[PDB]
Amino acid sequence: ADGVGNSSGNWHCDSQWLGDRVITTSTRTWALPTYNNHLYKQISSQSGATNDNHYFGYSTPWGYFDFNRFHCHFSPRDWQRLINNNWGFRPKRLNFKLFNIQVKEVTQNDGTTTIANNLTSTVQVFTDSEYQLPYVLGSAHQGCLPPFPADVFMVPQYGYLTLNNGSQAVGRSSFYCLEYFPSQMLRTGNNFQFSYTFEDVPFHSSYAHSQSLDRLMNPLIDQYLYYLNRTQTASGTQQSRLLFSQAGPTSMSLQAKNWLPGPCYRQQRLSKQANDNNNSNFPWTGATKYHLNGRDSLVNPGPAMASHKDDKEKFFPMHGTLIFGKEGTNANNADLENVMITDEEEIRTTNPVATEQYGTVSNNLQNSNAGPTTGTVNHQGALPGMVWQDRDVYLQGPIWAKIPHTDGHFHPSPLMGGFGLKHPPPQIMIKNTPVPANPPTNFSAAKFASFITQYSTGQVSVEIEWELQKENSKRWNPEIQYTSNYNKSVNVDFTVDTNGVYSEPRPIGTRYLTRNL
Amino acid sequence: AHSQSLDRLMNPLIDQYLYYLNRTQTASGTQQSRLLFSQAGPTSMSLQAKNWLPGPCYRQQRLSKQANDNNNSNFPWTGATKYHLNGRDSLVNPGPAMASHKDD
Amino acid sequence: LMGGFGLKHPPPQIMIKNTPVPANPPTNFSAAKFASFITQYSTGQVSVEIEWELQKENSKRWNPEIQYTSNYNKSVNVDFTVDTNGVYSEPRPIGTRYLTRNL
Repeated sequence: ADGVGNSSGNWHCDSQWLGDRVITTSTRTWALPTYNNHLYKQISSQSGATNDNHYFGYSTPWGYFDFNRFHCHFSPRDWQRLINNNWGFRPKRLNFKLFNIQVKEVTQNDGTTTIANNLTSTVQVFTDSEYQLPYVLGSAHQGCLPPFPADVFMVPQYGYLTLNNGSQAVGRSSFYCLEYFPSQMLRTGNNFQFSYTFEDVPFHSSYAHSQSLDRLMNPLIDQYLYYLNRTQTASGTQQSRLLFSQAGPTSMSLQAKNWLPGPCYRQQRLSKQANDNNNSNFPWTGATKYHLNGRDSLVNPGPAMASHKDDKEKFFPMHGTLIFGKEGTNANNADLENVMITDEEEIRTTNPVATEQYGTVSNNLQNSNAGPTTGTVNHQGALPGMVWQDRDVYLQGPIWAKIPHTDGHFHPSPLMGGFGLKHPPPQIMIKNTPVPANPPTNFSAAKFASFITQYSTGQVSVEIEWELQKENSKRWNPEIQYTSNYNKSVNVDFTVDTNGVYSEPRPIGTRYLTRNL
Repeated sequence: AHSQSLDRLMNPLIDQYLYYLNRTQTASGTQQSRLLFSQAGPTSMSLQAKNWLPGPCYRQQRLSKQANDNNNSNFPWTGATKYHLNGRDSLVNPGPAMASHKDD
Repeated sequence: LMGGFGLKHPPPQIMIKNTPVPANPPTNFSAAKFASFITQYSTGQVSVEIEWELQKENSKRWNPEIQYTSNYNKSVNVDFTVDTNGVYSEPRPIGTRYLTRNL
């Protein structure tokens, strides 16, 4: 509704704080290539892949837009305003736009490449509102919008997996032609828009607890409930006798309590200091993992559990945390100093430590002849009276995941983090419409393999409205805040360098402010 | 029935931005303890981070439908998975919903 | 201290840049940022209109006052004008203080 010479949109990047809510908007420039020559191709694992790694699926010519990382929507300063001042947040609604679209045709002769406007060429866009396609967003892939608004990103290619037996397929395997969906077709001067409203979801926990689960008592007062203090006589000839006391300040571990820690599935502990770890290769063998249909899948990061106990910070659970990486880090076999390993430390007060046993139970019936023996609980499922915390969310990381559609689920919170949505934000699909090269002058029923090489660029705006939960605390003393360091440095954190490269020094989490259990 | 396995929900084309621990030992040379991190992707799907776990299990004993591939002994009761109430062992039948067999 | 008016809210900054236009992407997805751009520049027209308020001279002095004047003597180039090569020059730093007023 514009034409060649009128812009179809404007650049809105700002954030807006109304104090009950914050509305963050991001506009970015994208570049969409032609994927796999306008073809749907089936893909599968090769021979020699282990049983665990086999897959079967389809790659599509279509691309897709992914805003599902937080730093897309928040600047490091806007993230600080949120995490320092608030006990929780959730998304409300979003608004998406594609505008200022440009389709460029590319010709190559000799070594000289030539790029030109193709004014009549079209790009196709559809959002999947009814969740009919396989939903790949919640898998924490790349291709999401950049953190930094001046970066130009490449739109990732869409592809999906279905059932496989080995590297083959079964009869239930679904094939989806995305051409089989209604999609808006846009020339330069056409724009795309849609709106989305998040379903009701719990606020995230932007707080840490000011009390441990087992410390909820009154330190001054004794209980009126007795516990068994002694199974044997105190002094004299040792003899079996049952003696009962009332627990109190001096023994807190012995008191009766109303609640249990959350469930655990135990992790292997790793030291960050070199040579304090066993010499052997055991990321896979010593791993905690689940088993489906013959395949062992690593449990990563897994159920939310504290990363380490008190003054253990040098240790982290193996596969039990999110691990980011520094700008410029190699994608294969990077050193510990290159990656940024996150920390669950705040949830010590409720969730078990990932590397420690849940507890201990008795495995026998004792008697005068048989002494009591007790077994160790490495894994525990939900018991009545458990209370736990979800894994934290970071500036870098999943905002949401799609809850799988199944008969049942238990506490459907995504294990990488974020919000579980039955109806998440839909997938936005985009491809370049094929433009044939010159046909032969005699009819041929063969399909065209000959296409004009072209790509498209444009602008993409995303606007999310977030609801805030303000901090009500009465504590007298000050609270921990997320702060920059005042000491001088060559580079400012969360900033470009001399070469124009934007980097993030650390994985900022959302839990600073405190709250009582 | 589902058209996707729970651990296959990913995009087969694209790598993750999350690192995992690829190596607890040095790749080549003198073997030495070192922690090496990669990004999971198409080639290793089993190693990627995932949002969900499979349902709960209470394990069963496996039987073959072909004659003589089963142990020779009588164990419908003894080798059974069963619960316990008030002194009585009750057989767990059919029990929590679980797949009957894996592939092939 | 260089001169002019001090404004708490001066005329705002007008910022402009050319939107990046990427060159052809690779045909396989890469998460690296684009370093490859179509070289381009922009030209256009810019108008500025300021309205100025004047304070007229009320003086009662009898004798004439110093004015800023051109020199009538002949010269190769006219002041505040282009030369033969088309170059515009300003011969002198004209100031604003000529008319007189009592303390």
